[PDB]
Amino acid sequence: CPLMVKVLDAVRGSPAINVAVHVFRKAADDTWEPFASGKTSESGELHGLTTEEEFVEGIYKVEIDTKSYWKALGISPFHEHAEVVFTANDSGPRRYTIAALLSPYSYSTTAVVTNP
Amino acid sequence: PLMVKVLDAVRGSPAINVAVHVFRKAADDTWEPFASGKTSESGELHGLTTEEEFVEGIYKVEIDTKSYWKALGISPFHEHAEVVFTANDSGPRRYTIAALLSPYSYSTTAVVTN
Amino acid sequence: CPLMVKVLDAVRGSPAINVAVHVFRKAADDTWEPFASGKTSESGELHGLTTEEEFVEGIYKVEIDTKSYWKALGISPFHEHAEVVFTANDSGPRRYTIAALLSPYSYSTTAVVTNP
Amino acid sequence: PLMVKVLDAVRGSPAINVAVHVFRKAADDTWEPFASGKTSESGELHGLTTEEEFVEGIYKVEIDTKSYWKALGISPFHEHAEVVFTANDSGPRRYTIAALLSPYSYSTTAVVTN
Ligand SMILES: Cc1n[nH]c(C)c1CCCOc1ccccc1F
Ligand SMILES: Cc1n[nH]c(C)c1CCCOc1ccccc1F
Repeated sequence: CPLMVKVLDAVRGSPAINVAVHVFRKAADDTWEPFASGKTSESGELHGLTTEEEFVEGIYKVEIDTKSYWKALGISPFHEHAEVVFTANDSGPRRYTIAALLSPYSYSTTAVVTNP
Repeated sequence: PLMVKVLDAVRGSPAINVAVHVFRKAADDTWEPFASGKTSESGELHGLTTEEEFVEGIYKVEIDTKSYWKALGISPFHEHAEVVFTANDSGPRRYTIAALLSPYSYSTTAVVTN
Repeated sequence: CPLMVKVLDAVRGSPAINVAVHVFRKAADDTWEPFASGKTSESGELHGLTTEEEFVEGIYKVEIDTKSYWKALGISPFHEHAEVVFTANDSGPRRYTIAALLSPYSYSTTAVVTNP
Repeated sequence: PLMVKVLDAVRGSPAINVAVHVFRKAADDTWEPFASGKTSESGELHGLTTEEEFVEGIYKVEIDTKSYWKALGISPFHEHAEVVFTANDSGPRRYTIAALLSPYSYSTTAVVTN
């Protein structure tokens, strides 16, 4: 898949399941257009967000709904969300994995970018 | 009441002269400029706000990571790093937002103390 | 596999390939006995370290040879290695993934623990 | 010349009263005790060594993370967090080892300055 999101829970030592993720793409007029969305699976993964045709060059924002996740668990966290913003596909199509590792007051994120 | 600290995981150093913009969420859900500055030689940015001005609300701290890496001659992944949070009066009074930067990754934490 | 190690490179945005990993287990006499070893694949993964029979309860140390990795790449890093030390299987068999995300002066590690 | 800073990613606070042991690698490859202490109210441990004693070599900083979490009534994954590194005179002079703790994860960085 050209875009995959993986989310882990640093408190539980587990995938972060049922995490809402919203992806936006910056439009010609500088606003953030809704691009795709979904929820992580029981493995903490979200596949199927887009296609190689649809996933054209642009500036994309992957918003990971960490507060909704921590509060669905009955916990009060620090951040509203974790946002990951990046230019994609500007040297041709690539495959992107965005990983996030979550704690109530902290997160870390990395990208793995591969050329098919 | 608000401090930002930025570190460089490639060089093992403070991240110096990084632009940081702070925004407050307005009633209409847009982000309005609140505070900004450049990190110091110690990677810190102090003096952003005062207790009087830093009322409860949703704040966004945008760290211009892309320019930092480019100035070092390194191509990075992210446009910027964003830290978005609610300031809450029933919590401790001083907020430190720390970020640890790599070209394709970052870590951020909050230290909230009294 | 009951024990898997995944290593990522935060500088490259890629799996960390050809990373040596040594696993030790603490003996009755408090020394660190060699348990297993291997190298990460082109996906940054190392499988096949042990079997459920062999992977008994104990205190295990997963040593990730980060300095050898960064210097094989011609780079001078801060740490000698990254060590991950944990009690395993003390409530019965579990499956462990140890993940590490590497930079020259920093690393982060997490565990995912699942019950088969 | 050596400082250790420990933060808690669950509570958003310094990690207070954490035991830290520093070791120096001996000629025979064993680890010999060098310095130890407990983090302060600010999560910091200063006063470990002096410039005179902190010669080039391989050092290990062991942070007793398991006891910290247990005292909070949380079951953690790791026995401890280990940070192993070479002190090198041709590098800057002051080393700060920072660690950010969660029950099943930790992050560590080095800030080496002059
Ligand atoms: C370890 C870590 N991973 N991710 C983050 C975010 C941090 C904390 C940043 C290091 O904190 C320091 C704070 C003040 C001075 C020196 C320091 F190294
Ligand atoms: C170590 C780390 N710190 N911060 C981040 C972000 C990561 C990488 C997380 C990805 O790790 C996994 C990937 C697949 C399965 C299990 C895994 F733990």
